Amino acid sequence: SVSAATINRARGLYGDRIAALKDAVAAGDFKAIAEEKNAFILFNSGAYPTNKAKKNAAIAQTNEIFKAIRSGDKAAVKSAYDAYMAANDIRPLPEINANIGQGYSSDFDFRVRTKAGAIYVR
Amino acid sequence: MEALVYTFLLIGTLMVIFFAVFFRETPRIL
Amino acid sequence: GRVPLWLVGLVGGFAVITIVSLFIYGSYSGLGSS
Amino acid sequence: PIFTFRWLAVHGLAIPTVFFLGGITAMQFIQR
Amino acid sequence: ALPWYRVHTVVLNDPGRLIAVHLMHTALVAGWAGSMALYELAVFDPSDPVLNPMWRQGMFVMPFMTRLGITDSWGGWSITGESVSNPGIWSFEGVALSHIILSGMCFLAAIWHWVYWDLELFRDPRTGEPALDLPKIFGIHLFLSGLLCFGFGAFHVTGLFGPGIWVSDAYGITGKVQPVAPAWGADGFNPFNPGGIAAHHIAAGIFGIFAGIFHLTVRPPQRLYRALRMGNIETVLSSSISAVFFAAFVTSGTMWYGAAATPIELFGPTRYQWDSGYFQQEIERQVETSVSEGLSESQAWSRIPDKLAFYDYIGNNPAKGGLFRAGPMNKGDGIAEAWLGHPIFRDKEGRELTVRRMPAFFETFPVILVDKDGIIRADIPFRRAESKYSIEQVGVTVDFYGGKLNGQTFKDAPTVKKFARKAQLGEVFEFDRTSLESDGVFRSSPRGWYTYGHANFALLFFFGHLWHGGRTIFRDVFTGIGAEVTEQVEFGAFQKLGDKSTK
Amino acid sequence: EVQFGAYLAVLLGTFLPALFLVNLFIQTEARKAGKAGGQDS
Amino acid sequence: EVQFGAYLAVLLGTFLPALFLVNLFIQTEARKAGKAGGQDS
Amino acid sequence: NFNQSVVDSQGRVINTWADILNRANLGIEVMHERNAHNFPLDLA
Amino acid sequence: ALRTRLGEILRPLNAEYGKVAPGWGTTPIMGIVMLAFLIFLVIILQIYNSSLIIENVDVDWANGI
Amino acid sequence: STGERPFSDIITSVRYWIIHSITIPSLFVSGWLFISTGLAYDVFGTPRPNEYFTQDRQQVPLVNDRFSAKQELEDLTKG
Amino acid sequence: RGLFDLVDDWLKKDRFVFVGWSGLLLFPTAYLAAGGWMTGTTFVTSWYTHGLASSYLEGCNFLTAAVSTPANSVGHSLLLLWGPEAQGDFTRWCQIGGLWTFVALHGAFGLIGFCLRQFEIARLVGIRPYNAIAFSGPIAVFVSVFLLYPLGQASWFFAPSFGVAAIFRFLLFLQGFHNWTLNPFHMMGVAGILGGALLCAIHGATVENTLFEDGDAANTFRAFTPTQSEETYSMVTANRFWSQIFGVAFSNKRWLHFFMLFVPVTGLWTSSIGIVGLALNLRAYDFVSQELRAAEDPEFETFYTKNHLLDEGIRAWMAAQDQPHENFVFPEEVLPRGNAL
Amino acid sequence: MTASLSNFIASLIAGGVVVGVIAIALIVISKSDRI
Amino acid sequence: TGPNPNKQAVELNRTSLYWGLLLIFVLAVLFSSYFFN
Ligand code: CLA
Ligand code: CLA
Ligand code: CLA
Ligand code: CLA
Ligand SMILES: CCCCCCCCCCCCCCCC(=O)OC[C@H](COP(=O)(O)OC[C@@H](O)CO)OC(=O)CCCCCCCCCCCCCCC
Ligand SMILES: CC1=C(/C=C/C(C)=C/C=C/C(C)=C/C=C/C=C(C)/C=C/C=C(C)/C=C/C2=C(C)CCCC2(C)C)C(C)(C)CCC1
Ligand SMILES: CC1=C(/C=C/C(C)=C/C=C/C(C)=C/C=C/C=C(C)/C=C/C=C(C)/C=C/C2=C(C)CCCC2(C)C)C(C)(C)CCC1
Ligand code: OEX
Repeated sequence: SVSAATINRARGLYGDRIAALKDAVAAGDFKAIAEEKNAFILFNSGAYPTNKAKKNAAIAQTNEIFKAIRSGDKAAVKSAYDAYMAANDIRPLPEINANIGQGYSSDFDFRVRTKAGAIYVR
Repeated sequence: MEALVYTFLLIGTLMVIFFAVFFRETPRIL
Repeated sequence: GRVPLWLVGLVGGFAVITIVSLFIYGSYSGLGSS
Repeated sequence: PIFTFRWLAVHGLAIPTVFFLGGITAMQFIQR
Repeated sequence: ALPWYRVHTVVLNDPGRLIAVHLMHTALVAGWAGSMALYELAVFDPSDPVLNPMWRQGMFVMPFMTRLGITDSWGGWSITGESVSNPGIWSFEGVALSHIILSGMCFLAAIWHWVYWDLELFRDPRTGEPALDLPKIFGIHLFLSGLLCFGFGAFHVTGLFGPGIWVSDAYGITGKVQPVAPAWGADGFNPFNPGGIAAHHIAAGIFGIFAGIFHLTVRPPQRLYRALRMGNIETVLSSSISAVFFAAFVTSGTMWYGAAATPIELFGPTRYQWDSGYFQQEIERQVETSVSEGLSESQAWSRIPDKLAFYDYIGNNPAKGGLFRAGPMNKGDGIAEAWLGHPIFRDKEGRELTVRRMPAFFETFPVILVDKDGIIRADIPFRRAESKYSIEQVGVTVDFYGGKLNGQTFKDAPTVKKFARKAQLGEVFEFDRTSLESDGVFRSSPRGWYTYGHANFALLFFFGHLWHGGRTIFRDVFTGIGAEVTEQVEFGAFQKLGDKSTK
Repeated sequence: EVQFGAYLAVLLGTFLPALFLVNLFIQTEARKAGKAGGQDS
Repeated sequence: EVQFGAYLAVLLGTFLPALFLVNLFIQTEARKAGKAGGQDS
Repeated sequence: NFNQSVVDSQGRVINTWADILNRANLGIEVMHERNAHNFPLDLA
Repeated sequence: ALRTRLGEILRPLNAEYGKVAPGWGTTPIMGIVMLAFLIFLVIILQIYNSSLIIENVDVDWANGI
Repeated sequence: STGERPFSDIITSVRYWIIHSITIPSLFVSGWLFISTGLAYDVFGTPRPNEYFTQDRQQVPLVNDRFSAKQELEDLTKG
Repeated sequence: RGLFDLVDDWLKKDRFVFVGWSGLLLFPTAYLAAGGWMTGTTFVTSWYTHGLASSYLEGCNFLTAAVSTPANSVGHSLLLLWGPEAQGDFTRWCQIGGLWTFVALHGAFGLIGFCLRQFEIARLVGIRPYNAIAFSGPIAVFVSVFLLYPLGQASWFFAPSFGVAAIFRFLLFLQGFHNWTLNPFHMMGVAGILGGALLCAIHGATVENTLFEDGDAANTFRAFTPTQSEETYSMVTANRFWSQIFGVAFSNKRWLHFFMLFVPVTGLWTSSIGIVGLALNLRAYDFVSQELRAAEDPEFETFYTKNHLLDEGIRAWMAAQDQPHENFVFPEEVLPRGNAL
Repeated sequence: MTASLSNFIASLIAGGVVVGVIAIALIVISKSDRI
Repeated sequence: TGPNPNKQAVELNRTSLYWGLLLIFVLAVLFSSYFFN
């Protein structure tokens, strides 16, 4: 079953795995985008699994990334990669704390050893 | 008022068992 | 005949006991032993 | 009369059992 | 002589009494369909089709009446939210009355065949035995049923002659009985296309005609007539049961999972529309296209229809109730009155908190307030001693949008907790629990109850197939085994199994 | 607080099947008494 | 508002006397069938 | 008691079907006779 | 044995009884039709499961209107 | 009694032990070396005691989408 | 004779294992279902579907190894090897949990092929089909628990896995979430199975103990040949025993042995009706007025309300690690808990 | 025609191969093992 | 019309009464309280 927490998870797992490539837009690491092709594909499958109209929106927003890096215009790559994060709301997980936190309770969660992984042990 | 219905059925089964032991159809060898 | 059955179902029966006792041994060594 | 389906219906079991019990005795030693 | 369980086998040998008995059966069944539908008309409340539909009231017979086109009633009320001056013969009362006529007329016909078993028509020409030629009878009945299936698809669903079929939209806001052009491509096998239902009964009805014409002429071979025992009527029975429970796993499957044949605003939403949050994504999309139009938030939420908010609610699940909770859903939590509002929960940093909704498994799930990335900013503690995330510590504030509680902040920490418990389940409404003395605890839909009874009846009919599938094959040894079997039960001396022509 | 037609559904679900099965017994005892001609017919 | 055990007192006051008088009829029909020896005993 | 028996190379407990079995028992342990207990272990 | 009017009208349909084609009949044709009906049910089972996917066909609530 | 050579006949036969002194140690050591070389780790995709976690992800790797599980399992094992 | 007649002779040839027409359906499917359970419990993981360890290779005993259900991410898909979520690639088909559906869909036709085998033996041997009737119970338990129960729940994830501990929690899954012992369809099932083991213990004991002297050996087992015309236990003596001890006894061997057929079988039917109750979550979970009066009297405790507190122990504590995909994060103040433990 | 469809006909064929390999193998022995 | 060569006697023993009553009364012990709730 598609559910809400399955949408939350692939968004939480791979929204790290899209936004952290801000480091690779800067120098223009052309292999570091090609190694993360499946990150774009699987956030696309998980964040909009029932919504096919926003999914097929995020297909062409992903194609515009790879069409730009195939030519190589580093200006038009960031001009498309800004639009990808600003349409789909890509967000990494920031640091959580004692008041703002509890990322995980089970060790089965997808954020156990992440930087938004903490627990108020008490 | 359903404790009537409960005790009527429990004593109801206890009656049916009493007739089933002592008023049974006996088997005959014949 | 030429080899009796009680020798046969016994070296086979030893081989059950050796391997099943080996299953209890590595229940205490290796993985699954903490 | 070496085939007669009983050779098969024993070796249908017997060849996978010996091959898997050979595996399971290796599982008894594999360590972390 | 006969025990109580063999007591109907007396009518096997007399085919004139089978028809006498099937007519008494079809008089009880249609008598029930008329009398249960009259009972439901006495219970039904037409005053609110929005927040009090038919599935909310525990109507079992009425959704089957309206999905093929009975929308009006003699009391002037329409189920589509209209007002009709003259419904005609075919209303809810007229359909229910027509089954009581048919109950009375099939009752009298049942008596007439039970008195007159001596119809000549049931005799063999060759011998004098009472006999039914089952392959010709099947070819008759298959021709009629395939004709009637074709006429149903071509003239009722496509609406040439008939009124159509209930066809709703994707979210169960609007539906109406309307004709349907049949969908012939792969789109017809999409179950949620009502064009498949028209294209089904046309095409399947065509084969029901031309397989009728086949069985009206071609006689069975010896190989089937001996094996399948077509001179025996119980082979019809066992094979018919197999068709009947096969059809029940299909209907109870497409009930529970939904199809175009069982739409949302008729039987209730499915279970799987709560799981994916099927209506949440429709709420939030219609809000986003309203705030992209330029609207502020408090009138962005007020444009959401109330009926759509009713569907995103836990007490509207089929999987929410229980067995021995009997009656309508309104005996569960009450009559729905009006949508309160959409809570938005904010912390001291102006973030947004959503109470994580409960799955359909849990009768009770706690209150957990998570943000956009699913991290717990707040909860309600069970142990209140060392709790870090209590609402009185985090200072969660409540602000509603739309409904009767539009634009009302709540910084009052008890009431924040009260609306946090309400917002855990469903879109929060206000009810009427005092009308029928409704309890505080949930129920299930006609979608829950239909596939309950039929997934159980299909199981019992699996056993009845094996009983009569067994009794036909072993008709001769049904009363003992003989002494001839003693020779053929031996490992060896017959190189085949039981066959005295061998060795 | 207790549900309502359960007083009906139990007692008519006992007595109407209970009194039915009595009568398949009363039927035979009369039929076996009508068979062997005694003081009863 | 309607009184309570009247749902019981009517339906058990119908069916238990109705099903009783059925069985004095079922008794005779079996007794008259056991008398004249036919296919039934 | 097969709890935390399956351990990887690093040392972290890999969970089995025994662990969700003994996660039921934690659910029944913390609930049974819930005020008769005043002390942490259930010896009595 | 009580001939009626309708008994005589439907008397031909109960004429043959056990009149049987002499062995093997059309059972090769019946088997092929029954094999094609089974393939037809596997296709419906797998479209509906979405274990089989067709172009421009979704398994989802659509707005017939 | 069905026309077969009996079980207590074959199990005592000397010829029976001549074939089976070859094949039974052949299939046992083939079962040993199947995962003494750990080929099942690659055929059944079962993770090694090193391979429950990677350097990058240290979280429990559950599949999240129906259709694209072919891509999801390839990424969780890639690290 | 014809081709089909020669085919019919050779599979119905009497030999050590009877093949039969049903054996064309049984012996492939029953081999693979039993074979896929052995391979899945010795090699294949739960690590990507449940996040567990379930194989002898990873650390499991006989008691904790299991062929495990796939993820909830996959819905009710058939998990075909060629299917749209496996696409060939047996390594990926095992990690997604394809073997569980492989075992459950071949165990389904294996049980069909085994009941059809009981019809085929009973015809040609020439005997009444009451074994095939009595086997329809174990078909009903399989189909309703392993097929009908998941197909009303969210996905195949909620049927139980083929393993020793993995069934044990499905006993405790349906207790906490569904209050499964309280379902009276299950109570009829327990009465059928305990009453079935009752009748196996009675009729075993009374036959052994009303035996006749048929020899001078103190061993009595060697004083029987199967071809005897007489009875080897005194049915009159056995009737006089229980009628005088228990009060009520059998007097037919035909009615007795039907009753030993009837009681375990109709236990499994009525129990399997109720597990189609939970498939769609219509369940006997609470009594209402029993649960009313508790919420207006804090004095009023039953064993019944004691069980509900134990049920929310199972509901709340297990679920964070029961369904890992739904990502339940439970604070420790949220988790219900008694005093000191 | 999709990639999911091309897999399915490949299994209809291979399903008919496995039935076809067995059914030919039954006939060939049963003629040689006549009775 | 005419008398049937079909109609027969229907029987139930004394024990089958006692099974049949104790079936109905004990199912009424089970499924009572569930109906009451
Ligand atoms: C243009 C032609 C055309 C079109 C558009 C359709 C359209 C349709 N047909 Mg089809 N059909 C046609 C011609 C056509 N038919 C013809 C000519 C015939 C021959 C008479 C049929 C015979 C036919 C049958 C027999 C069935 C359909 C069904 C359907 C509907 C599919 C519903 C769905 O998605 O799956 C839902 C249906 C299934 C998934 C069927 C799978 C079969 C069962 C469930 C497999 C399981 C076996 C058994 C029940 C297992 C029990 C135990 C288990 C539950 C544990 C759909 C409306 C089905 C229907 O009525 O659904 C409502 C159906 O059962 N068709
Ligand atoms: C279309 C369905 C159908 C039909 C026509 C028959 C017809 C028949 N069955 Mg049969 N059977 C069926 C389904 C069906 N069965 C199923 C599904 C099962 C599995 C549960 C059985 C199990 C079964 C057995 C085990 C036996 C028969 C027998 C018989 C024969 C005599 C029945 C009799 O006298 O009952 C007498 C029944 C009563 C006097 C009352 C029974 C009380 C029941 C439990 C409650 C009453 C039901 C209630 C009023 C409403 C029903 C609702 C409906 C939706 C089901 C007759 C040929 C007998 C036979 O062949 O003779 C040797 C026999 O031994 N059947
Ligand atoms: C445990 C299951 C079971 C058993 C033992 C029986 C037993 C019997 N059935 Mg039967 N039946 C069943 C289930 C079963 N049925 C189901 C579920 C259906 C509905 C589809 C039927 C429909 C049916 C009919 C219509 C008839 C019988 C008949 C019979 C009797 C004759 C033997 C015969 O030909 O069997 C039937 C043969 C089988 C059950 C073989 C099944 C093997 C299939 C072909 C495997 C196919 C694989 C599958 C399609 C893979 C794809 C699915 C996957 C994607 C999930 C016998 C009593 C006949 C009868 O009563 O004679 C008087 C008869 O006319 N059956
Ligand atoms: C007769 C025994 C038998 C039966 C009933 C089944 C039944 C099944 N197997 Mg299976 N299997 C068998 C033997 C059997 N198997 C054997 C011996 C093996 C070892 C090789 C396997 C290996 C196997 C695997 C590896 C898998 C299955 C799977 C399946 C299931 C899905 C079937 C499906 O969707 O395809 C439907 C197939 C058919 C209906 C074929 C029937 C024959 C057709 C009608 C003939 C058509 C031929 C014709 C030329 C085609 C025309 C095409 C042309 C126009 C191009 C089903 C339960 C899958 C499964 O369980 O998923 C979890 C799966 O992945 N099987
Ligand atoms: C000191 C003694 C202590 C025990 C004394 C009382 C216990 C006696 C129990 C008898 C009642 C059952 C007889 C009914 C039925 C009866 O009359 O059976 C009588 C029956 C006799 O059968 P025959 O062999 O005569 O069969 C004739 C057949 O041909 C029918 O066609 O005996 C049985 O078949 C075995 C009985 C098993 C006994 C069934 C026990 C069921 C337990 C009851 C559950 C209790 C409910 C309690 C609710 C609170
Ligand atoms: C005679 C006549 C008439 C009348 C009619 C009538 C009046 C009818 C009615 C009828 C009816 C009124 C019927 C109904 C019936 C009912 C029924 C038939 C029921 C059923 C039941 C059953 C079947 C059971 C059920 C159940 C239960 C209870 C429980 C649960 C389960 C079940 C569901 C199973 C007229 C005038 C027209 C004409 C002339 C003649
Ligand atoms: C899935 C699959 C498949 C299948 C597979 C198979 C078929 C397998 C087989 C399997 C088998 C068939 C297995 C077997 C094994 C066995 C074992 C491994 C055993 C063990 C042993 C033991 C351990 C024993 C025990 C015991 C007993 C019994 C008694 C006494 C005690 C003792 C303990 C000694 C194939 C490839 C086709 C393809 C597709 C996929
Ligand atoms: O009482 Mn019944 O539960 Ca056997 O642990 Mn100690 O005691 Mn009481 O606590 Mn825990």
